[PDB]
This record gives sequence, structure tokens and C-alpha cells, in this order.
Amino acid sequence: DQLRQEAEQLKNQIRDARKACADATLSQITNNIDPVGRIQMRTRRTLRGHLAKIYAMHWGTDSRLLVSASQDGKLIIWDSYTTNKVHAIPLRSSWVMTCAYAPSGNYVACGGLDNICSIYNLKTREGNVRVSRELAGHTGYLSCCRFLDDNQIVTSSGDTTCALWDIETGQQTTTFTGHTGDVMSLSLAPDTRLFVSGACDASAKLWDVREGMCRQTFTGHESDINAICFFPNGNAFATGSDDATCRLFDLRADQELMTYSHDNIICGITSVSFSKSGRLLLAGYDDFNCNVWDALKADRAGVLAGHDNRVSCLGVTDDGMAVATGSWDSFLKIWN
Amino acid sequence: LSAEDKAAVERSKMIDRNLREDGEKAAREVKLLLLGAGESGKCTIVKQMKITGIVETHFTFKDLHFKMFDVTAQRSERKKWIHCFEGVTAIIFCVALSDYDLVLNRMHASMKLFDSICNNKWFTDTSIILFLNKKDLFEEKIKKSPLTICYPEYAGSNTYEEAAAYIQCQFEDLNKRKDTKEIYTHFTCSTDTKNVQFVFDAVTDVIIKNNLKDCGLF
Amino acid sequence: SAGYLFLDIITYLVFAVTFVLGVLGNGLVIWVAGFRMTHTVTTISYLNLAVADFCFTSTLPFFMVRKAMGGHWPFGWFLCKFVFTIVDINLFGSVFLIALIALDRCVCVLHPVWTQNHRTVSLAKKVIIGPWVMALLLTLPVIIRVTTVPGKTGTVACTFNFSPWTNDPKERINVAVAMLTVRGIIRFIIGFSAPMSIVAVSYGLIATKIHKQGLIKSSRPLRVLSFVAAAFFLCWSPYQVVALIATVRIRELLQGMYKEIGIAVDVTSALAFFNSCLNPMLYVFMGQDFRERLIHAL
Amino acid sequence: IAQARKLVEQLKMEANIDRIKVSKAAADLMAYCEAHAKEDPLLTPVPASENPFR
Repeated sequence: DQLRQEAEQLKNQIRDARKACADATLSQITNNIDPVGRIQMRTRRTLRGHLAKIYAMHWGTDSRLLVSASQDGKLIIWDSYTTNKVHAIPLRSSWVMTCAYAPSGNYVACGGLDNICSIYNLKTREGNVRVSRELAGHTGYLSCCRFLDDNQIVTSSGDTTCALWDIETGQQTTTFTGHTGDVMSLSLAPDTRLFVSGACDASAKLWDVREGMCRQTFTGHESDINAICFFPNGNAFATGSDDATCRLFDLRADQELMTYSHDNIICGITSVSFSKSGRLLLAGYDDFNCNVWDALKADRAGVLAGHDNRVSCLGVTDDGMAVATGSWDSFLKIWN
Repeated sequence: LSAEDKAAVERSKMIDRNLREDGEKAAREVKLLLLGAGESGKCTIVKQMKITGIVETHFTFKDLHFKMFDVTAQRSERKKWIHCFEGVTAIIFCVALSDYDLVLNRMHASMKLFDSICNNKWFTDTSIILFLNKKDLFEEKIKKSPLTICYPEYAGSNTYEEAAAYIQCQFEDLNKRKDTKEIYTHFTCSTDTKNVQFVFDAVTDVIIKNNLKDCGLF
Repeated sequence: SAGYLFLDIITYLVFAVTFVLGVLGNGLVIWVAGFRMTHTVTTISYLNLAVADFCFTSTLPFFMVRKAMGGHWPFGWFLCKFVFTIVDINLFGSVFLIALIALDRCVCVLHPVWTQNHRTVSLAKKVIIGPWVMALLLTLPVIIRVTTVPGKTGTVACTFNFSPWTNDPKERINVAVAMLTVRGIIRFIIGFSAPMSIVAVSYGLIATKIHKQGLIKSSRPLRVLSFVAAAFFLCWSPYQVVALIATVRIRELLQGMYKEIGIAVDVTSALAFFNSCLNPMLYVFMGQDFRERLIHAL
Repeated sequence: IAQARKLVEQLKMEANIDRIKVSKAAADLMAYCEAHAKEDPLLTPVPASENPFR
């Protein structure tokens, strides 16, 4: 009624400010730069240790160790350089949907349909890997978890709310109820002061770890968001959606700077990532292969087709040396 | 160079053998997906015989290791996590036969759920098992409440002999394909061993179909 | 009144087409199974069958050069030894692998519990070694005595001498007849009584269980089994019966006459060799997934 | 009505945010890329001498 009308008036007011702030297309500014994104990317390494579909993966700070989780029930930490399996952590629940790797490498997270963020410690006196803490406080399935420090973790579940957890404490010290749909992605800023989350309501909302507040909301999509990563600088981020279009938003302009759409693709976008410099964008699609888009010219730079199934999660190493990409074929491939 | 690398390679090979052994054990187990609008009905099936996210129920029947998943405890968007169960052997659908007059329309909600999962791209070749719950109460309830309360096009005598068949026929006609998926409808009984016997017989048929496709004789 | 020339032309054409299509199909199957597809029980069984048939097809030109030269063998004694043992190993392995695949299908259809519980990759690898060891043990007499004896006319032929030392031509003939007849009986038994009957029983049980339980929604499961059984029978049964007939009259055969029996043996051998090349066309290429993966890889 | 009231308060509270020019934001975004273009293994093909992957 009156309250709904006031919300509609506020919605009309905020969009007018964004339109007034906008003066020209962002791609038009970068139309005069030489496009050097045309590269040839091959299969440098192939990893085959999973007996089931891989749903998530994460890179390490040293860019030598990567984690991968599958539906078999095994969490494997791979040595990227030597291909050897450093660790193979069994999982109580085989139905997993996300996994995270600590910046210091001391901890590894795992979440799934059993809505428990089981965190395992890698550096332990015993040879075997034991469970450190089981964060069982969520209602829906965990969809994305990310490590800020060795003591705090942010996990996004399917119950429309995100939560900040502490391994030492074991309880949610911060809860984000601003979303309306099921949150399906997470991405931390380089300084870890703020993060954004993509939900099933086709909107991505910015959050603050220290405050717990929702600074701003982006609603530039008509389909549910499946992945998100911040720009290397941290002033921008890109969200991938099932409508085969992934868009890049800015923390200041707050609208669609670039739009990566092609008429020959209709498959839902599953993974989105940025390189070290952020000039080229790594995007994973549901057409059994991923693609590379120029983050400044909004054109597809190269085609990366080496997987026998759809991509689930792909990540770029911290140093930007090589990008690794998993898939449902139980094969993880590191490409440079 | 070859000193620490050999230890890492040996460690990788040693755990890989364990993964293969664990992978064989995982493939040995047969998986059964469960869901349905009848959240009360599924509890009776699980508790009929001896053996938080989702609940995994593991038991063995006639030298076959069954694995039973309780998904009705999950309340979220189905398409965002239903692809995880793409490799299940056979889905078990539990629906209450007496939910036709509940408002919550309850039977219509289950009908939509049944149609929504039969048309899923992840269950193209996954045959689903059907269980009709509260059969004993259903025959008593139809005497006082006609079955045509929620069915706009029902024309027949209100007796359990043909009313149950009509419900089974209606459910079996919700499939867009009738060759890859075979629905095994059963009438739940008070006997504990008879409830699980149908599951073993149904799973045996599904295993035969998977073996035939794997061997190429399909 | 003599159709020997037309029969020889037919045999040459059959050998050539067998070689080319078997080599091509077996190479494609080996590549797809080893690299494009993951290893499963049926996948590794088909890979083993493809290896066994591909080695035989690769060695087939060494029979082509012998047939073109007739009795004369223009290659070395060690090469003849290697060829005549590898071909026997390939044929025995192919027959035993067909029998093993039939038994595997029978145990998968009749006992789903057993194939769900115990039938895995490791058990498949363990059971695969069986047929190969059995073939090696049965062929051991071929390795022992297949020395390429020369001829008085000038043509040197690869044949079982059966005697390293020739005490007397009559004694050598008698020993050769005895060894040939016992080897023929053993070959006929172990290659037709066990394998063919096991295959027939397995496919009959599969057909009966798929008919008495209504597990077939189409004629394809029955048609494929009938086609493969008929192909195996038509390829091997005439060869086995002709070999048995030759074994019965081996004493008269070794004297020099009965050239008609020899040409019948040759044509039945060609027909049996045709199986080693038509095996991938039915056991592998018939599968929809196999064809789709082969198309995608190419 | 509590959820609706919170949404209305949230929308009005986030209005006071410092906007920046889109062209300036676009120039800032590309400024980082060109500054880090030299140290970009994905953009410039790194030689195999120092490439950890070969």
C-alpha cells in the first residue's frame, strides 16, 4: 500500500540518479585501445583423481596448491606443479557444493546439501587429516564459502541468508538477511573489508564484514546469479547468470559498465573469474566448455574447449600464472 | 630433487589406491532419491523397517547395500541442487493417497512436483519408483469424502478397488517419455518386509536396464 | 568345371577387406577406449578384444605373403615362429574374450546383486588374466614345435615338424599324425564345446529372462544378441567341424592327397578370420554411446 | 510488515552514497590493467624458461 508506494518511489529515485550519473558507454571509452586479448591457451596439466563430478575448486595464495571437491565424498588438495595429490580428505557427506582454501593454507572448508561447513586443518601433528570444526547453523544448502583470515569465514547457504563464522568460536557473529533469493556465490575483496553475494533473485548485494550492513544492491540481471569475483583492483566485480550473459559492475557508477553477450550462446554461465591484471575475464559456460572475454572491450578473446562436460568452478591463480578449470567429467585441468 | 619428490609421488600413489578402493565401495552402493509433498508419508516408509540438511539412511537387504536419502527436509530452489542426484539409480516418490481433499490442493501440489521431476533433464533415463502411502486410511476416507472433490473429471464408483488404480494411472500418465523411465507403483502395506521387498525388486529391474545400456544391449 | 580360381579370388578379397577394415576399426576403438573413454569393465573388455584382434590383423599380411607364395615362406624361421605363435594367441584370446563377455552379460542379467557388488574394475583386471594364461598354456605346444621345415622341391613351408630329429620318415609321419590328432581334439573341445555352448547358453538365458520379466521395451537388446551369436556361430562352427573332419582323417591327409579338404580348411580359416574383423563392428560400434564418442573425437 | 519496513529503511539509507563519473570509473578501471599489463602472465605469453608449467 503506502509503504509499497514509498519503496517504489525510492526505486524510481535511485535509478534516476544512476541514469543521470551515466554520461557515455563504458566500452566507448576503451574502444580506442589496442585489443591484445587474442591468445592461444592449451592444456598444460591434467588432473584425474576424482571418481565423480567436481562441483567446486579454489586456488592457493602460493599458486601451487589447489583444492577440489566432488560428489564421491573425497576432498583432494592437489599439487599443481607436480600433479601429485598432497591430501585426500574423506567427507562424511558426499553431496558437496562448495569448498574453500585458507590464504595461509592451514584450513580447508567444505559445504554442501548437508548444510554443515566442515572445516579441516591441513597442518597437524598426526599424519591423517581430522575435522577441525563443524559449522552447523545454516538451514539451506551451502553454496559458497570463502576464507578471509585463519579465524573467520564467510559462508553463503541456500536459506537466502549469508553468515560470518569463527572457527575458534563456532557461532555466526554476523548474519546477512538483506537478500531475497537463495544466495549462490561469494567473492571477497583483496583487502577483505567488503564482499558481494549473488542470489537466485537476479540481484547481487554488497556487504561489509566489519559492519554487517548492505551498502548497495545491483539488479542488472533477469536470471539467477551463479558466480561472482571482484576485480583485481577491487573497485569492480562481475556476476554470471543463467541467461548466458555476465556483466561487470562498478562500486561507484553502480550500473552495467560492460555486457558480454553473444547470440550463439544460450547456456547458463556457471563460473566467472578475473586474471591477475583483470584485462581478460575467465567465464565458464554450460556448453561443455569455458570462454575468455575481454574485460575492457566486451568481446570474446579466445575459446577454451577441453572438457567433456559442463564446467562447475574455475579459478585463476593468485600470481595469475595459469587458470585451472574443473568439470563434471571428474577431470580438473590447469591451463596457461 | 628426486628425494622429496619420490616421497610425494609415493604418498600420492598410496592414497590414490585408497581412493580407487573407496570409489569401488561407493559404486557398489545403490542410491535412492526421495522427495514429495507428503512430508508425513515419507516418515512411515523409513520407519516401516529396521536399518540438518538431508538424512542418509543406509541398510542392506538380501546382500544388496542400499542407500536412502531424505531430501524433504530441504527447503530451497530445487533446480539449484537437483543436479547432484543425477547419478541416482532410482528415485522413490512417496505420496499420501488421502491428500486429495487437503487444502495446504495437496494432491495437485504433488502432481506438479511429480511432473516437474519427470521432465527434468537430469532424470532423462532415471526411472522413478512410486509409493502410495496411507492406503489403509485411504479406503476408509473415500467412503465419507468422494474422490472427485479435487478431480474435475472423475466419473466412477467410489470404491477402493478402482479408485487406487485411477490414482496410479493418473500418476503414470504425467511422463513426457515412457521408454527411458519406468514407474513401479506399489501399494504400501502394514508388513515391514513387503514394503522393502518391492524396492529390491524395483531396483533389480533398474540395475538390469543400466547393465543392458552399459553392455550395449539396449 | 573347376571353380578354384574364383574361390581364390574370393579368399584374397576377403583377406584384403578384413585387413583394412579390421585395422581401421581396431585402431579407432583402441584410441577411443584408451584415451577418450574412462576405463570400465565393459570398456576394458572391449579394449582387450580390440588388442587381440588388432595384433592378428597386423600379422595378417604375413599370411598374405605366404598365400601369394603358396608353400614357400620367404621370411625367417624366428619370424615364422613369432607370427605363428602370436596369431594363435590372438585367436584363442579373441574366442575366450567373446566367451567371457557372454558370461559377464549372463551374470549381469541373471544375478544383478553379484554384478552390483563384486563386479568392479579390479575384479575385471583379475579375471582378464585368466583367458590370456589359458591361451598361452594351450599354445605352448605351438611354440615348442612350429619350426619351418624345408622342402625337396624348393618351397619352404611353416608346419608342425612334430619331431626335432627324423629317425625314419614313417615314424615321423606316425608321430606327426598322433600329435596332430590329439591337438585337433583338444582344439575342437576347448574352442567349440566350452566357448560356443557357453555363449549360446548365456544368450538364451538373457533372452528368456528379458522375455519372462518384460524388461525389454524394444527389440534392440534381443536383435544385438541374436546378431552377435549368429555371427560367431557362422564364423567358427564351420571351421571347427572342418578341422574335426580333417583330424579324423589326418593319417590320410598327411600322405599328400585330399586337396579338397585342404582348400575347405583354407576357406573356413578365412571365414573364421573374418570374425576377428567383424567383432568391433558389432560388439563396439553397435553401441550408441560408442558411435557418438567416436564421432565427437574425430 | 516488519520485513517491508526494513526494506524501505534500507533503500532510503543507501541513497547517500558517493557517485563517481562513469568515464572516470572506466578510465580508472583500464588504468590498473595497463599498469599491471607487464606483469600479466595470461596476457603476455611467458617463456618456458621461467614458466612453472611446461
